[PDB]
Amino acid sequence: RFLKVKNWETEVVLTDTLHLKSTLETGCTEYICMGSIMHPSQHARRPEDVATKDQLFPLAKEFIDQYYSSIKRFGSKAHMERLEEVNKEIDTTSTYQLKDTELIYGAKHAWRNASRCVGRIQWSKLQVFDARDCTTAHGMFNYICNHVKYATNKGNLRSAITIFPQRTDGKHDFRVWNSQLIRYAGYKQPDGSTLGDPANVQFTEICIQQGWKPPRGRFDVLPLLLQANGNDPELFQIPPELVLEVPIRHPKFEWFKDLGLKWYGLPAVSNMLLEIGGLEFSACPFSGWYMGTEIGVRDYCDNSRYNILEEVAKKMNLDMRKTSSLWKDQALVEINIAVLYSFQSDKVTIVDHHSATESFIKHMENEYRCRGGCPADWVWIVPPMSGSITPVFHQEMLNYRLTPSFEYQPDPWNTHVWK
Amino acid sequence: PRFLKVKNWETEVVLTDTLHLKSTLETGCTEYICMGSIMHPRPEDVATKDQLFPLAKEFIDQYYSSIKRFGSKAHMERLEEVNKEIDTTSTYQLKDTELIYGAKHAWRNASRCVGRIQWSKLQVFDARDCTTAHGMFNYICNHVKYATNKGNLRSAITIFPQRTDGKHDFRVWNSQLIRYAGYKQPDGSTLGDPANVQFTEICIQQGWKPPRGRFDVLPLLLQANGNDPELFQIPPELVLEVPIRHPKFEWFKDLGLKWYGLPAVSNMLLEIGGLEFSACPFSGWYMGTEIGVRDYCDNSRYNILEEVAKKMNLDMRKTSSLWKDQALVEINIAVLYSFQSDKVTIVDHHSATESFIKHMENEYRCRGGCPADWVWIVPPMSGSITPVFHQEMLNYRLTPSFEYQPDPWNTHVWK
Ligand code: HEM
Ligand code: HEM
Ligand SMILES: N=C(Nc1ccc(CCNCc2cccc(NC(=N)c3ccco3)c2)cc1)c1ccco1
Ligand SMILES: N=C(Nc1ccc(CCNCc2cccc(NC(=N)c3ccco3)c2)cc1)c1ccco1
Ligand SMILES: C[C@H](O)[C@H](O)[C@H]1CNc2nc(N)[nH]c(=O)c2N1
Ligand SMILES: C[C@H](O)[C@H](O)[C@H]1CNc2nc(N)[nH]c(=O)c2N1
Ligand SMILES: [Zn+2]
Repeated sequence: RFLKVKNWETEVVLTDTLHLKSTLETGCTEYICMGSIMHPSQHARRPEDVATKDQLFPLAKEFIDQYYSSIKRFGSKAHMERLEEVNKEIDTTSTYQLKDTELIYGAKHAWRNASRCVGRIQWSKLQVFDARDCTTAHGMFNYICNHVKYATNKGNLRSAITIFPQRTDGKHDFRVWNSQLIRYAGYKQPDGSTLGDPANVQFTEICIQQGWKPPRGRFDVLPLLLQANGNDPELFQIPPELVLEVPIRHPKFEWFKDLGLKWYGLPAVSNMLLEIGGLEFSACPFSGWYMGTEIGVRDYCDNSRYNILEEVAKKMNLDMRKTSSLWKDQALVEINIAVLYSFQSDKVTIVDHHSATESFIKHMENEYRCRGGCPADWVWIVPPMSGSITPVFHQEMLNYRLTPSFEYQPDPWNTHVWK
Repeated sequence: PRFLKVKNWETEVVLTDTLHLKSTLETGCTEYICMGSIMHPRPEDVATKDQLFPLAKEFIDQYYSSIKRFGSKAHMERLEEVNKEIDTTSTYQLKDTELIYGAKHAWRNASRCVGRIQWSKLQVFDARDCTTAHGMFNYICNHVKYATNKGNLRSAITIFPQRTDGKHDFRVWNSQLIRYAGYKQPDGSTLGDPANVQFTEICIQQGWKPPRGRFDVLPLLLQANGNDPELFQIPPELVLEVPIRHPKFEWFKDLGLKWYGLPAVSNMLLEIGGLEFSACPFSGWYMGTEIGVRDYCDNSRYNILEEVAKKMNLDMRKTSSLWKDQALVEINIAVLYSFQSDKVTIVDHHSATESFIKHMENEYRCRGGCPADWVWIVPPMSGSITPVFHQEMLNYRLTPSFEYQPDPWNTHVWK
C-alpha cells in the first residue's frame, strides 16, 4: 500500500510510494527476511544468454519510457521514434545502442538506486566517460588511465564512471579483472602467513601466473588485468604518477608513522555490472572518494585483511589480556583518527562517518520529498564503528530494487576459457 | 525452499537452515520490499475457540516432540484434554512443564537477543495464581532478590495470569523493573533519564512523591486483573547499583554516574500456544554497550559524550577528530571496569558476540537453524571488529515468542 519510515531520534516520519515501482525480488518473503544476506536474490531481468525479442524489448521499452518521462515528454515524437528505433535495432541485431543522453541518465540513476551507498547525495554530479568505441585491452588501459587522472584531480577527487561496450553474446565480454582499479597485492608466505592484502591473494597469483614480476611488498599496487571482446586478459602497469597515495600518520602519536602504513586515495570499483534497459555493461569502473572507516576500520582492522590492531594497540601500551579492556576499540579509534588526519593533511578528499551519515539523512529527506522514496540498506549504510552515535543507526529504511542498477557479477576467471 | 544457506564472510563457514520451514508468523517484509530495519513492522482481540485449537495443537505437538514422546499416549490425552478446555471454557491452562518449556523457547526464539547461549538456563517463577497488585509486588520482589543474587546474576522470568477477555489484563506498567526517573524542567532541560519522562509523569500523577534527582529508582506501577494500577516502592536493599569509575581517569567518578545491575524487561508479551501472558517480567544481565553506548551516549538519553570529551581535553570543534568515538570507548571501558570491580555480572560486546556465533552454530547443528536479527545482534559500537558483523543471518518468527504490546496507559479504561 503506502509504507512509512520513522527516525527514532528526531521522530521524523517519511512516507514511501516509490517502492511501488520496484521490479526484482529482494530475497525476502512474508515469512523470512534476508536483509543480512550478501547476495539474497538471483532474480534477473533477462535470461541466461542473448535474449529473444519478447525478452529484451519490454525491458527496453520500460527504460525508454522512464527516461522520456524524466524529461517531461512521453508520447512525444522523439519518444515514439525512439521506440521504433529500438524495435528495428533488436529485430536486426538482437540488441540496441543507448543514445549518449540515455547512457548518462542510466548511469546516474544506477548510482541513485544503489541501496547500499551512503554517498548518493552526489548522485547527479557524475562525470560519464563513454568508452563504447573501445576494442582492445590497450584501449581499455588508455581509457582507464584518463579516468584515474580526471577522477584524482591532484587530490580534489571527482566522481566518474567509464562505460565500455555492453555484453553482446556473453562470449565477447569486456571485463576489468581487478576488483578495484587500484589495490595492493597479497602474497601467500611459506611460513603460512600472508604479506600485503590477504583479500587479493588469488588475484595476485593470477597476475604472477600471467607474467607479473611481484616486488613482494606490503603495498604493491597491482597491475591492471584487462579483457576486451572476450579475448584473453592483458597486464598493464598504471603509471605510478597517476596513483595518488597517502602515508598514514597520527596527529599526536609520533610513532604512528613508523608503522609504515599508506593507502591510495582513489577508490574505483571495477568488478560490477551496470544494467540499463536490459543492456549489460560488464566493464564500468566507477570511482568517487573514501569514507574513512572503509580504510581505517575494514581495510586495516578486519581479521582477514591487514589486521593491524595488535600492533597499534601494543605501541599504545594497552591491556591486551582480556577483551573487557576494549583495547581493540581504543586502537580502532586511533587508527581512524590517523587515516582522516592524513588525507586532510595532504588535501585528498575524504569524508568521515559522522559527516557522511548526516549527509545521507539529508539525501533521504530530499528523495522522499521529490521522488516519494529512497531505497536504503541499513546493514550497509550504518558505519562499521560507533554505529549508534551516527544518525542513520536511528533511521528506519525501506530496501527495494529499482532499475537502472549496479549488480554483482561472477569473477571472470571462474568463467573464462583461455586461448 | 527446502534448504537455505548462510555464510560467515570472515571464516567462510556455511550453515544450512531448515528450521525456517517451521515459522508461521510474518516478518513484515514482502517479496519486493525489505523491512529489516523497521522497529515494529484492540483489547477485544482475543482468540476465538476455532483460532485457539490449532495454535494449542501446534504447541502441544512441539512440546511432546521436544521430550521424545510424540505420538505417546500422554501426548494424545494431553491433546484431547486441551480441546475439552477450549470447548468448555474458550481457553486452557498450561501444565507447569509446558509453561517452563514455553518460556525457555520464547527466549531461544528471540531473534534480536544476542545472549541466547544461556536460553536453557532460565528460572521460571509461576505466578498464575496472583490476583492483586500487592501479590504482583510480592512476586516481583522475590524475582529481583533471586535474579540479583548479590551481584552473581541469574536469569529469571515471572509469569502472571494469561489474558482472558482483554479486559482483565495483568500488566507491569514499568518498561523495566528497575529504571531511573526523568523530569522535564521549565527551562526545557531534563533531569534524570529522558527516556522515562512520560512514565515518571504517570507515576507522579498517581501519588508518587519524586526526589527529583538524577538517578531516582522509579516505583512499580502494577496492574492486576484489569484494575487501575497501583504504586509500590521496591525495597532499596534489593536494588543493586554500581557507581561508574574509570581505571585510569581519576576524574571519571566525579561525573557522579551510576547504573543498576539488573536489566529486567517488563513491558513485553509472552505468547505460548496461543495463550497471551501480558505480564511476564524477565531478567538476565547487561552487555556493557547497552549502558555505555545507548543509555549514556544517545542524544535522547543521558547524553554525556560532551561532558566526558571536555574532561578528556578533546578537540570538539570538528567531527573528524573523532572526539565522540574516543569519548565513547572510554565510557564503555568505565562501565565494564566498574561492574567487574564490584563483582556484578556483565558481558562485553566482544565476549557476547563470540558466544552468540558459537550458540548460532550449535543451534544450526542440533535444531536446523537459529533466527537472528543482524540489525539488533550487531553491537551499537565497533560493529565490524566483532564476529557477528561478518555473519549472514536469517530472520523469521517462531512461536512461543516474546512480542511487543501497546503501552497500558494508551488502552486502560480508568475505573
Ligand atoms: C562520492 C563519494 C562516495 C562515497 C563516500 C561512497 C560511499 C560508499 C560506501 C562507504 C560504500 C560501502 C562500501 C563497502 O563497504 O564495501 C558504498 C557502496 C556502494 N557505492 Fe557509493 N560512495 C560514493 C560514490 C559512489 C559512486 C560514484 C557510485 C557509482 C556511480 C557508487 C555506487 C556504490 C554502490 C553500487 C555500492 C554498493 C556496492 C556493493 O553492493 O558491493 N558510489 N558507497
Ligand atoms: C542472560 C544474559 C542476556 C544478555 C547478555 C542479553 C542481551 C541482549 C541485548 C543486548 C539485547 C538488545 C537490548 C536492546 O538493545 O534494547 C537483547 C534483546 C532481547 N532479549 Fe536478551 N539478553 C539476555 C537474556 C535474556 C533473557 C533471560 C530473555 C528472556 C527470557 C531475553 C530476551 C530478549 C528479547 C525478547 C529481546 C528483544 C527485545 C526487543 O525486541 O525489544 N534475553 N538481549
Ligand atoms: N569480501 C568478500 N566478498 C565481497 C562482497 C562484496 C564486496 C563489495 C565491495 N565493494 C567495494 C566498494 C564498493 C563501493 C564503494 C566502495 N568505496 C567507495 N568509497 C567508492 C568506490 C567507488 C565510489 O566510492 C568500495 C566485496 C567483496 C569475501 C570475503 C571472503 C570471501 O569473499
Ligand atoms: N524508546 C523508544 N522506542 C523503543 C525503545 C526500545 C525498544 C526495545 C527495548 N528493549 C529493552 C531490552 C530488551 C531486552 C533486553 C534488554 N537488555 C538486557 N540485557 C536484558 C533484559 C532482560 C534480559 O536481558 C533490554 C522498543 C522501542 C523511542 C524512541 C523515540 C520514541 O520512542
Ligand atoms: C531504526 C533502527 O531499526 C533502530 O535504531 C534499531 C537499530 N538496531 C538496534 N539494535 C539494538 N540492539 N537495539 C536497538 O534499539 C536498535 N535499534
Ligand atoms: C554478513 C553481513 O551482511 C556482511 O558482513 C556485510 C555487513 N554490512 C556491510 N556493510 C558495508 N558497508 N560493507 C560490507 O562489506 C558489509 N558487509
Ligand atoms: Zn527483509
